[PDB]
Amino acid sequence: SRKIMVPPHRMTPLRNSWTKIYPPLVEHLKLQVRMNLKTKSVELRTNPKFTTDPGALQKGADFIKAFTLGFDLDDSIALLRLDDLYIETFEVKDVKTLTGDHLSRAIGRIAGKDGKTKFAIENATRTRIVLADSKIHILGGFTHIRMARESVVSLILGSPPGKVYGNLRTVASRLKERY
Amino acid sequence: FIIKFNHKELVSQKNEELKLQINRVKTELRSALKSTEDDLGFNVQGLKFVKQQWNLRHNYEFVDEYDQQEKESNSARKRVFGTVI
Amino acid sequence: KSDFKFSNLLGTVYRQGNITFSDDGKQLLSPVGNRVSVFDLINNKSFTFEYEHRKNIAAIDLNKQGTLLISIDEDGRAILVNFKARNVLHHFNFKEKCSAVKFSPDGRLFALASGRFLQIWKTPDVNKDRQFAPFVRHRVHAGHFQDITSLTWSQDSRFILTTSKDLSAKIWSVDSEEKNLAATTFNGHRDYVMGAFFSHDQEKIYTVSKDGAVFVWEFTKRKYSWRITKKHFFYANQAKVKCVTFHPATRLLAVGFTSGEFRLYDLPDFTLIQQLSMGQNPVNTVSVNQTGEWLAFGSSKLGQLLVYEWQSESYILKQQGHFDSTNSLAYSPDGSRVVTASEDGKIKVWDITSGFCLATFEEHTSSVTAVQFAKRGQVMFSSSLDGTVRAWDLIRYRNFRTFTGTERIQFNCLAVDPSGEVVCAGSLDNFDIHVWSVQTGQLLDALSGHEGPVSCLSFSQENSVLASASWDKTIRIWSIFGRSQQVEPIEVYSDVLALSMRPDGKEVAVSTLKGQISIFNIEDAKQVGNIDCRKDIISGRFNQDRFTAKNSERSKFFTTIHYSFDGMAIVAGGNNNSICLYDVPNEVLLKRFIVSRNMALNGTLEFLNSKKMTEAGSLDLIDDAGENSDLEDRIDNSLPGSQRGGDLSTRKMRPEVRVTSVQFSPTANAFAAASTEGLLIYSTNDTILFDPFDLDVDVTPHSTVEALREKQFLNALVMAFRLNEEYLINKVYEAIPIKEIPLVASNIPAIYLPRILKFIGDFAIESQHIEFNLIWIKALLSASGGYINEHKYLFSTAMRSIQRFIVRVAKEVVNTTTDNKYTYRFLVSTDGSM
Amino acid sequence: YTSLEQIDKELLTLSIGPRSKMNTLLHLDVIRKRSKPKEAPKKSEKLPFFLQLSGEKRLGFESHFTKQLREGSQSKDYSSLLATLINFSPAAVDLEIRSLNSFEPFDEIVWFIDALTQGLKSNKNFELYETFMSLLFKAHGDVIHANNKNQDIASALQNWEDVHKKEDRLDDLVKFCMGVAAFVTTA
Amino acid sequence: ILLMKRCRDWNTNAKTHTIAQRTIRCILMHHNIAKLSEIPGMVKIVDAIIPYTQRHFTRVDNLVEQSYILDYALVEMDKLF
Amino acid sequence: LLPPTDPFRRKHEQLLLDKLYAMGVLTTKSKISDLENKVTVSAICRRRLPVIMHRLKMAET
Amino acid sequence: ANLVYKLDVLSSVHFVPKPASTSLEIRVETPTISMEDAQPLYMSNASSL
Repeated sequence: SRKIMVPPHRMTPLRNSWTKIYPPLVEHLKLQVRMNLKTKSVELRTNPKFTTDPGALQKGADFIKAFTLGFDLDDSIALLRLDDLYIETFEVKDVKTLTGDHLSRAIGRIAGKDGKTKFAIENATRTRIVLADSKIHILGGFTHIRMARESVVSLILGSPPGKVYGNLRTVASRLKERY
Repeated sequence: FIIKFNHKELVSQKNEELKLQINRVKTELRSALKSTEDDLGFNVQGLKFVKQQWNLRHNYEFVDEYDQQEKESNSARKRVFGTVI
Repeated sequence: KSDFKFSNLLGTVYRQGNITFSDDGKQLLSPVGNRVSVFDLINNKSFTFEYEHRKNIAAIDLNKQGTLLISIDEDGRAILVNFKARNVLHHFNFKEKCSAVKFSPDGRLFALASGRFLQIWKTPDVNKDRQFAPFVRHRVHAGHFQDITSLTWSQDSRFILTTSKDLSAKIWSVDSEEKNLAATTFNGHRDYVMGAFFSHDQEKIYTVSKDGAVFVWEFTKRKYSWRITKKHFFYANQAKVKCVTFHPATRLLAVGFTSGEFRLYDLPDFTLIQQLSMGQNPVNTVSVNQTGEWLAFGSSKLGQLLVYEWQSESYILKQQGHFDSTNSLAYSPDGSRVVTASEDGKIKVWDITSGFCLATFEEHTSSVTAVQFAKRGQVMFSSSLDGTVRAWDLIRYRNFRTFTGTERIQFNCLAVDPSGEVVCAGSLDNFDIHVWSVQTGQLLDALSGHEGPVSCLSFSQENSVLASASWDKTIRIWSIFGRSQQVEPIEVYSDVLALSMRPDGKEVAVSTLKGQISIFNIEDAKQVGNIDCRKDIISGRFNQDRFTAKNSERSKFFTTIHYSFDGMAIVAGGNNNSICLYDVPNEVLLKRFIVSRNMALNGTLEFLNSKKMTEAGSLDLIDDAGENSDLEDRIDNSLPGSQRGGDLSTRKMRPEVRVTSVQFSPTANAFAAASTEGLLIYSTNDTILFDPFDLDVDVTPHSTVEALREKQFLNALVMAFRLNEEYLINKVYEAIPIKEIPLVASNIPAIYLPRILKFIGDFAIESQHIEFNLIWIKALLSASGGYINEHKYLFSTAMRSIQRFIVRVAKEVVNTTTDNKYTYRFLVSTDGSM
Repeated sequence: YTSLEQIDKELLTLSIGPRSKMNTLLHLDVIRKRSKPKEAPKKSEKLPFFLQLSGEKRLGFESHFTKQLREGSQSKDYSSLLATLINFSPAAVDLEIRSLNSFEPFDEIVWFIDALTQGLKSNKNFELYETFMSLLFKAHGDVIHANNKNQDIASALQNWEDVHKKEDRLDDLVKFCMGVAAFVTTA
Repeated sequence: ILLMKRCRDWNTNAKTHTIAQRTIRCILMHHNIAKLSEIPGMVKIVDAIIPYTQRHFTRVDNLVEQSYILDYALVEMDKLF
Repeated sequence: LLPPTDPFRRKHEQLLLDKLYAMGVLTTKSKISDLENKVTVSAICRRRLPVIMHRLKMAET
Repeated sequence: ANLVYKLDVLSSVHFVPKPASTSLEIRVETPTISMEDAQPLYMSNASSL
């Protein structure tokens, strides 16, 4: 009985995959939903013959929110197999700073060498970071989201590059090793 | 070394003055040694901080772990010694 | 004093067979060539089982409750072990050769792959008493055409699948009614199938073969039954798979190639996660953790074991023992580190508590033949056949100097002055005792005067003179310090070897070739006692022998002697199958130890079996390498004269049993003997023995606790030493207050002082009470330190253990106390920022 | 006879467990760097990203330690916190200490320091509790040196030193005990 | 900074280390300290100093251990008398 | 095939000649052409134990 | 190299070694904790150099 409104940041990308991801979720979960592009929002509800999971409407809404927020179909496939996964859409002005020239320098600091720092922080800390100009939709495990959250508040607050690059090395070891 | 070697006579001779003199000299030598050991241990821990602060500030670190540990081995100190095979 | 028992087999971490984990990730069980070794990788403590198999261990499986252990010999001599009781429950004899043992995850019944049959037996209850016939077989399944080489239970407890030496692999239901559900035969592999596994669900079965083929079997249509969905190939051109394992929850294969590489695979996709390599050894055994993140990998021909977490690209332990090669031994002054020599040139600092080597030293090309310690264990020396004697550090792990001869002669033994100034070594070839300085690497002189090789040397710890054992039948005393330069010969009956000297430094223990052990006095050159030794020696008749074990003159002597540090006992070990522990002033042996029980070794038996000699040739001397199915072990590169060579494939025989270097532990009433089987450690640390001292009718354990009620503290503690029970001593020791400690310790009698110092040094090593134990150490040493100085050699084992305790575990707490305090002083009083 | 956990409250007893747990907590980085293989192992780089999470079988997202640390400041008790601090894995502890989420307000630094003041006052697990601020000064040593002289952080650190001021008794005990043990055994 | 270059020279031996360790502590206590936090550029040179001090820390702490022999001498004499 | 006045050669076969002399298989230090000609299995089997008995005359045959 | 090995293992490896040598080595200033096999324990803490 939920409704997810797709924004303009994934409009035609969802239009190309209008039936590419629709047939997979209908096969696995069978949620009653249609491409109601008149209001630019899709309402998903439990079907009368396939309501065997109360969380299937919640899990499909998270994958619909993943496609709306910009996560790819590989993450949406991981959103289907989300027995241990979590998504937190922490945007800007949570760790608030100046929205003018300092935010542009923070955007350069988050990207690094044209997205190299964001790709390194995503790969080493084992997370998918959908970093917009202001929104950061991080997807991963409970320790992975926490390590993603602690790393992004480190760079906005001020730390040297050798401190954080040393830090993403050793937090990569601490979650990969469990005993 | 004197008190270590002459220990049996120095302990088994009863004198209140010897009890007072060693009490003055053990408490003062320990306090003088602790004074010059507090300065040494402060300089060890204080300047290890100065090293590791620079090693995160000025040093541009590297994500690639096996390539970083190869680069540190090339950037470490090396010395040549004469050997016999 | 004489209740020694086997407690730890240091070294030889893995030899052959099936390594396994516990149900938890704590314990790692590895098949050593006699017995099961139980290490623990979380709580760093090792343990080797005291029971002995008859030959090499084939397979090992532990119950999922961690209570029953089954270790099965290569001829099927099954031995149950109550795992927590650490004793033997039953001795079964499976008639054929068994290859794989696996309990059900339920643990009620276990399956055995012996011969071409699968045997399913019900496990006996542990809490039931030791019955005569505890094993009851459920069924036997014979539906196979060659030997079964692998076994894998289900994630449930009702399906068992076996892969055989024949190309097929069959699933057998352990329930009679479910025979129609699982009876199909999977085949189609081109080569030796050596593993099949159920998936995480019961539906899929992945079968792995020798040729590199992985087959995925799925129950579907083209009714319909068990097609092949997809095949996968490793594409190893000449590397063949040796064994596999598969944790289903993490869907990880871990394959073992004979070239040395091992690969990790995710099964529905067949992607290579990580591929690493050990070396040139075949990966003989692969096992997985129950949680599926620890992988135990092991190779046989170098005897190494490698536990590697697959997730983080980093090992946990990469250890490597060496069979047959430990030429010499040297304890550390603290009784926690034992180093050893090797035929490879490796000098490996093993650890007592966990049976793994700390550091390795490979800078000797030739075989290292004698290893000794000097100057509080920080420096250490080693002699090799390379023509050099090399010093080492244990702080920076490097050589200081490589002393050499004038022409690089060989070396037999090494000795050092207790002060780190002079090193000396003896030779087979030149037979002059060369001496070097520690500081200047040049040799000072050649102390000569012997006919034939100087066998053993040792410096006196007090008088600082050296004694030379030589094949001249003469013991030479050299006073080389301070204008003396005098030579004193003490000639003996026969070819004397393996000298040793008391920590008092006034006696010389020697071992003649005639068998007898003589004891002299250094200052007064007369003989002050000999002990006969020829009768209590087990000289094992070899399989290539052509004489009885009675007149077998091969190993009826001793080639290793070391005194006790108390100066009261001598351990004699030799080429024989025996280790003897003689008492010095009482002339008689205490008890005799059998080092190993293995017909895999040569001299384990005085009486060989009469069903092995045919009308021509012994049956076990028949070269049976050609019947093997492979190529690399069929290749024989055995040289004719490879007696104690450089490898074991060159031997052409089986290795002979011998012990070659024994030293007492300086701390904890133990002695370690370097054996063919590795490094045996016999210890008395269990202390389950009723040893009294001047008992009486009234004194009881009830009188101990009652004396603690009425607070008669010294009457409680001293009369607790009357029973000398460790829990009785521990009861009174932890209950008395701090303020009554110095009054109690000042009036403890002189008889019980070696007992309390032995107790405090033993107990405080693993005990959380640093502050309480060091209060007792302060009060004892400051109220009775004169007596310990007056009798140093009575207390030298206990006094070393106490200063071991303050250095090894109590000093680095003080180091972290000082380091935290100094960095707090800097961070709170100095500069700010910006 | 099972040993007591502590003889009396004025003793300084260690933690129940392996004695090398303090060794792994000091040198966690160097042990893994030795235990890494000599070369980088080969990988098929088409792996799933969340294969570790594919195990086949602000307030609400904060960790259980962080919630207990926040509740520890509310109830002024940290013995519930220190129980989980002991039992955590060394790799988990170094993850825990280096990520305390206390950069701008320095609150969880103050709560964790006040947690270890209560830990040293209880006098159990003293070997572990000393290594925990050794890891604190390794991780956020630059952080508290930057904001030194602040009256809240310096109050928490000086309250730890007044607890730590009576921890030189084992230092005086050790420096006495082996000096006698060296002198008696070598005479 | 030039004093710190001369301070490294005095720390090399084992007689003048008391002056060398006091001068470094003078930099971090007796001087203007927050100014000395500000200035970079010498930090390579200061890193070559420290393992000489750890030798002199371990030697001095061993001399503290040899100073407790008098504590044994005073206690045993008091116990005997 | 190496040049005759090669310093790597100049060290090498004299090291091998002393190895075989200490082995006992060849009993001449002068020639080096003996290391291809006089190196023989009969030269290497007379250094076995039972032949060396007969050279020391300790056995009858 | 393999002839010398095949000679010594034929010789009951009591063996007359090389005359002399003089070579050159290098030593990287690694921590001494990482100059051994993989292990949960160690004994050294200072630098190699």
